[PDB]
Amino acid sequence: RQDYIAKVRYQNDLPAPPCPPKLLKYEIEKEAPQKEFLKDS
Amino acid sequence: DLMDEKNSIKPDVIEYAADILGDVELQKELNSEYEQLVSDRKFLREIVFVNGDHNW
Amino acid sequence: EIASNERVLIDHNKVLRGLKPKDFSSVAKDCELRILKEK
Amino acid sequence: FLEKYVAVCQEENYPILPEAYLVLSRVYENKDLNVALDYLMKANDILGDKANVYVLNNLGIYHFFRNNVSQSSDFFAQSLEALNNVSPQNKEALSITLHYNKARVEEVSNQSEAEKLYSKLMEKCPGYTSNKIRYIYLLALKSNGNNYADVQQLLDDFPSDLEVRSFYGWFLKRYGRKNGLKQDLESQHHKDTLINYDKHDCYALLSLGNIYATIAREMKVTDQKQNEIKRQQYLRAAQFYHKVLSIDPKNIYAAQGIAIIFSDKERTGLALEIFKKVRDTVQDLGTFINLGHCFMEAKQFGKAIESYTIALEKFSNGMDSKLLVLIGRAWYHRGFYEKSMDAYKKALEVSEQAYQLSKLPALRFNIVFIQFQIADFVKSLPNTQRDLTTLENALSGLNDAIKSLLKLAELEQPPYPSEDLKARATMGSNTLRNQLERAIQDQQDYEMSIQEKLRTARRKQQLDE
Amino acid sequence: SALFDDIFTVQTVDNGRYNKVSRIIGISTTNSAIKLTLDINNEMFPVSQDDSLTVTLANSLSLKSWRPPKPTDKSLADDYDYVMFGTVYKFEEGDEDKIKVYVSFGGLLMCLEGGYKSLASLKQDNLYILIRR
Repeated sequence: RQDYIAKVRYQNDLPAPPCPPKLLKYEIEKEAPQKEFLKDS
Repeated sequence: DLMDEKNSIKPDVIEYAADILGDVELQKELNSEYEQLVSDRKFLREIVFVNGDHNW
Repeated sequence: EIASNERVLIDHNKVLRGLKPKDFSSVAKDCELRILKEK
Repeated sequence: FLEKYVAVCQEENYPILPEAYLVLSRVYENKDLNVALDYLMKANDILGDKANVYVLNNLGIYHFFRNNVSQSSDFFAQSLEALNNVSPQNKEALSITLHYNKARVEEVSNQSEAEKLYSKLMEKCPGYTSNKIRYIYLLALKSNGNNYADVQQLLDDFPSDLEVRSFYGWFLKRYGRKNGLKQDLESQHHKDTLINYDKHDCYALLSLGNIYATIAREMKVTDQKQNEIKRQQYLRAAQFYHKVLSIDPKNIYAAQGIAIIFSDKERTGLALEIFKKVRDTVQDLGTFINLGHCFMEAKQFGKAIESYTIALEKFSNGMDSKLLVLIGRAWYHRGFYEKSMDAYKKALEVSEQAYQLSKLPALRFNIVFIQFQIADFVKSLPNTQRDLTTLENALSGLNDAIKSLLKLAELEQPPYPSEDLKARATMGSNTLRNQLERAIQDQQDYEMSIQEKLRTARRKQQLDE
Repeated sequence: SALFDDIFTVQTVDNGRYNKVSRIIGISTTNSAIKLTLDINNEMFPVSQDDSLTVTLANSLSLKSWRPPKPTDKSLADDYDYVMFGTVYKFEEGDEDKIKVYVSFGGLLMCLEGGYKSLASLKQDNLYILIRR
């Protein structure tokens, strides 16, 4: 079958890991500061 | 106008556009129609409605 | 301490959601009924 | 409750605690980044000079996710400035984190400073993995995957790290044939990752599904048994994707693999629906290419042309030859199925541009085939539906196509056997060439008759006048 | 199934005289020179400026008296947030590639400007418009 030459290859390639910047937990995200803040007089 | 191509009927609206251009009898008929139209225009514009009112 | 303080905004599975998530539950059901249950 | 507290404090004219704002932003991180960022801004405004390093870092990350490069950079600079006030115990950790964030921002802006800060942090803390992963990834981008030893060493350093394993598997998928490694080696690595570390990791499941689909596609089909084995491999890949969807139904890549399997199984409608949903979700070059392929399989050639054009303009920027080949094929399909000459002209021009970009035997044969089809279609056309210019162009294209067919037949490994090329050139020259000249003569006769009628009418009109 | 598909970004939202009806103007992201002027119901599908809308036009919802839809049956409308049904009352075959399609969804008007290739198939008596956001 001498006709138009074309190659079909589906692209589903996974991207490389992004490694985005990491959020920093608040001081009130730790159990001990939470206890100190809640137990305030 | 059946002689000039760009002043004729569009070819996509009629099936027989091929065998229309260059015909002289059909051009005679069209010329008679246009002369009748021009006579009507003159009669309406110069006798009946001189002020040009066309809604009657 | 770094690991404890580190927080990641989006999860490993949720990274494809980002700011605009979409649902393919119907797609999953159709796949189950037409691939795993395919005759 | 936090909104009620905020409202009550506002009604009472009492100072709203910024801790409630931080908690609200933390909650909205998984719901609405906009509301979380707004609450963080309100908390920072309340604090004034009491702004901390974490608040500035989170504001910078919010603006980075919002693509506010200027505002993110300003917030990161303010965080680095405030780092001088950090307690010494956490100072080292927060400095490492802020330097990593700044290196990420540089990698967005300029990779050189990112690599410099990566080396700085690696000397500061060799145990960190994300820094090493990003540095080795940038090196592989610069070295075209010539640092496989570094990737293997990093994998050995953290065999239990999911990020390290995923990066190593990505590098394998990228350059396994370049490195000559085992085809199933990455499959065994991902199988070990799933069995011994985490069986719910969608990355390794998708990699295994892609590998199994590739194996099934490359498998030769000879009888029912081989087709059933291929279907079983596709079923394994589909089970990987279904487990991924069970883990997370919002996985675009699992649906894309499902659509690819359906394309192999000729379930065109489901693949088309999945690809449309994916395009609505995310817009990359692969999605547009797959949409064009599906439209070609769905015989919607115009939509395929549009999809390929959008893919070419948005991402490839008119440089890739494969997209031009696809556009030419779609145009040829449109011209063949719809009997349109302008489609053939556009396909010919696209093929000529692609060849001038590449000058490969495949595109030479494509041009020859297009010209032969053009000549055949023009000969098949009636006189009233064509003109002399198209006939002359078709004849010239036929001559050039015969010459290029001989050129291809003189090549070492032409896309088609040289005997077939020579036979086609001979067949085109023997009969089609003469039929083109006969059509040219008939067209000339038709034009002459038209002009004779036009010149005869005016003389009779003048005589009547 | 679907006769037209694109993604639009809302430029202007005009409430004007009415309370429950808004005019939105959008241009296609993948292809400029495609415009969409549309009436929508604010209370059911509220929109804001610079929103992204997935607009689809179909001649049928399949996959004469109207009936409330049974929960068991499934149709094309299950994937979208706002479906309207209207009649095409003008198909302006304008300049070289300027085509305008006027559709009236029971008095709520839509005009779609675009090239001939995109809007060739939109020469139907009645059209469904399916909007997702």
